[PDB]
Parts: sequence; C-alpha cells; structure tokens
Amino acid sequence: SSAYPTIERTLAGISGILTGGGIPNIEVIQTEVFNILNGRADQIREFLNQLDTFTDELNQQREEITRAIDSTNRLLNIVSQRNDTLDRVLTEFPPLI
Amino acid sequence: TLFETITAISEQVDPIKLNETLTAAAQALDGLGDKFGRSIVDGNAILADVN
Amino acid sequence: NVLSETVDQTSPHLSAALDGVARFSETIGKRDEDVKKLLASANKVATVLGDR
Amino acid sequence: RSLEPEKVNTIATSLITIFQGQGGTINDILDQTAQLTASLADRDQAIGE
Amino acid sequence: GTLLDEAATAFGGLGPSLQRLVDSTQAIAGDFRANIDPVNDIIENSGPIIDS
Amino acid sequence: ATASILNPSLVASRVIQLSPPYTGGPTLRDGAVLDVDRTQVPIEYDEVRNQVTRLLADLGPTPEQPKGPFGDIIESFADGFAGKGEQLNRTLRGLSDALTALNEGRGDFFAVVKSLALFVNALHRSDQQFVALNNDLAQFTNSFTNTDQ
Repeated sequence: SSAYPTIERTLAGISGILTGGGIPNIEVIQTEVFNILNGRADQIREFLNQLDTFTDELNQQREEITRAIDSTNRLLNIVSQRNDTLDRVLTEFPPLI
Repeated sequence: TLFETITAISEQVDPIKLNETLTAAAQALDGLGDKFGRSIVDGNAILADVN
Repeated sequence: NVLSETVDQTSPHLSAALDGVARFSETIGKRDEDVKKLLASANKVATVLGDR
Repeated sequence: RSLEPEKVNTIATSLITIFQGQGGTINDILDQTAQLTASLADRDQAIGE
Repeated sequence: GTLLDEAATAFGGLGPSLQRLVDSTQAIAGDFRANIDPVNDIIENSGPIIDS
Repeated sequence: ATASILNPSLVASRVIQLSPPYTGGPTLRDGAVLDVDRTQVPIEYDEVRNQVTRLLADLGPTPEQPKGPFGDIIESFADGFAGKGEQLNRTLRGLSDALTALNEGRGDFFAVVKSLALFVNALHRSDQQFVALNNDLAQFTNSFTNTDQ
C-alpha cells in the first residue's frame, strides 16, 4: 500500500529546495561566468593550446629541474654552513677595498 | 505520475549541500569574472611570448 | 553535450593531476612566511646588484 | 531571473567554442602537469632546505 | 545525489579560499604580462653568462 | 509613464496600470499618446504552452540520446568526479595558499625580475671576457703557488 504525492507535498518539496538551497547565488555565478567568456572564447581556446605546449615543454625538463634543485641545495648548504666566514668577509673586506 | 517523478527528483537534492556548494561558488567568482577572463588573455600573451 | 564529452574524456587523467598539484602546492604553501621573507631579502640584494 | 536568454546563449556558444575537440589537449595538460608536479614534489625536502 | 555530495565535499567552505585563489591568479597574471620584457631579457641573457 | 495591461489572476478582468508612480516632475498631460515602445501586454497562456512544449522537445530525450542533455551531463559529472571530492578540496586549498603567498610577495618578486633583467642586460655580452678572466685569474694565482711555501 502506498500513496501518490499530493500537489501540496510536491510544491512543498520544491519550495524547500528553492528557499533553503541558495538559489539567489546562481544568477550571481552566471553573471560572473558571463564576464569570463564574453568575447574571449577563441582566446581561451588558444590559451588552452598554448598551456598544453608550455606544460609539455616544462615536463620534458623535469630531470634537469630536479638536478638543478639538487645542485642548488648542495651549494646553498655549503654556503649556509660557511655563513660565519661570509659575515666575517662582509664585515672586514669592504673597508679594505 | 508527474508529482511522483518530481518528488523523486526533489528528495535527491539537499538544500543544505546545494546551498553550501552554491555559496562557495558565488564567493569564488563574486566580482572577479572579468578579472579572471582578462587574466586568461594575459596568460595567453605570456605563453605566446614564453613558448 | 560538449561538457559531458569533455568530462568523460578528461576524468581518468584528473586524479593524478590533482594529487601532483596538491603536493607541489603544499610544498610552498606550508612555507609562506619563509617564501615571503626570501622574496623580500632577494628584492633587497637584487636591487643592489641591478643598480650596480 | 537567472535564465536571461542573452547570458545563457553567450555562455553556451562560448563553451562550445572553448571545449570542442579539446579533450585530448586537456588530457595532455593533465598528464604533463601531473608528471611535472609529482617530480617537483618528490624534492620537497630539497626545496625546503 | 552522488554529484551533489561530491560537490559539497569539494566546495564545503572554500568560499574565501577560492576567492583568494582567483584574485591572486588574476593579479599575478596581470603583473607578469606587465613585466614580460624583463622576463624575456632574463630568459635570453641568462644563458651566456651562466655557460661562460 | 508606461501603460501595461495586466491579467491579475487565472480568471479576472484585465486592467491597464500606469507602472511608475508619480513622485514629482512633469506630469502626463491630457490628450497624450503612448506608442508601442512604452506599453506592455500580458504573457498569455498559449505562449506559455508553446514555450513549455518547445523547451521539452528541444532539450529532452531523443532516440539517439535516451537520457537527454541534462541527464547525460548529470551522469557524466557524477561518474567523472566520484571519489575526487577530497582530492579536489585538497588541491584547491593548496593552490589558494601557494598563490596567496606568491601574490603577497608579488611586488618583491617582480622587483627581483626587473633587477636581474638589468643585471643580465649589462653582463651578457662579455661572456668570452668572463672566461678569459677566470683563466687569467687561475694563471695569476698559479704564478705564486708553484711550491708549497
């Protein structure tokens, strides 16, 4: 045994969705979307293509970027552990020069 | 049948989760859509000069 | 239809991109103060170098 | 009020223009950026140091 | 229902955070375009000195 | 003023309402003529039926697309983002934090860029000079370290 939803119950569910669902936000969102895409669809498509190119070319250099990170890390560690000598130089050499 | 179908659809939509999702999206884009599109154009120019 | 096709095609390759972007963004995001201090000191030193 | 025909039509045409046949391009973007960012994040300690 | 749950999980309280993300993205992109000549100069002229 | 014809309810007597209430200024004089540009008419019921039928036929299910465009987009977005809510949330938070940190130091970063630009623009041409300088420095220091003491 069951009962079909009444028109009152159906409209009450719809009204609950409408009043408790943040509907006034939607138009705002749409407005902002309209501002993103207004006269720029071709430019956004070509930006997607250029982003594909740029990301591929960067990904082709991931090993070199990793090696540069390691090399810079080693050099900066050595200089950080010689920071004392660095400070002594920066204090005593400029007057001599 | 129409009322039953609308009721079945409406039980699925939750005002609480829909409200928070739409609130996040509206706060995300509020006042920045034109800026975001101009930034996409600027990034297009930057990539055209960098690639 | 176009949005449906795009989401169908790009879905299997999205989780790995999300994970990688999240990890690399959190690499810098948990060092915000250090990064900003680094940028300020680099601004000072690089300005000194460029002026001379 | 959110169903204004001008905004709906403009958004629809712009989405068609942007995303038509760009599934492969976006897939390549996702794959390349995933690999690059994973490689960069594997050096998290090195970047911090 | 599943899509709404996933959207709520992904966009729970990210309002201010996504707003900051979009504002930062647009500001950085605009400033980067404004200084594209120094970036091009660095990219072109860094190689000779470093390889020297 | 705008004279708009109104249908108050389902079964009613249609009226003509002068839409903007008077708040001062020039007034509508006797014998005035209002053209089609400043008049409005009700929506009518056959127009509502026609538009409902048109939208339900154009944006509804078809033999080639049994679920309809909205059913297909709902299904695709539900299947393609299933289980990625937490991943997307984490990615968005990390991106926002990192880009906010970069944006706060954006002015310093681009000052660095402009300064390194001047540096490289002034030093890039004399690269062979730098190689020669390194070699000459090595030779000059070798000139005084031929023995231990």
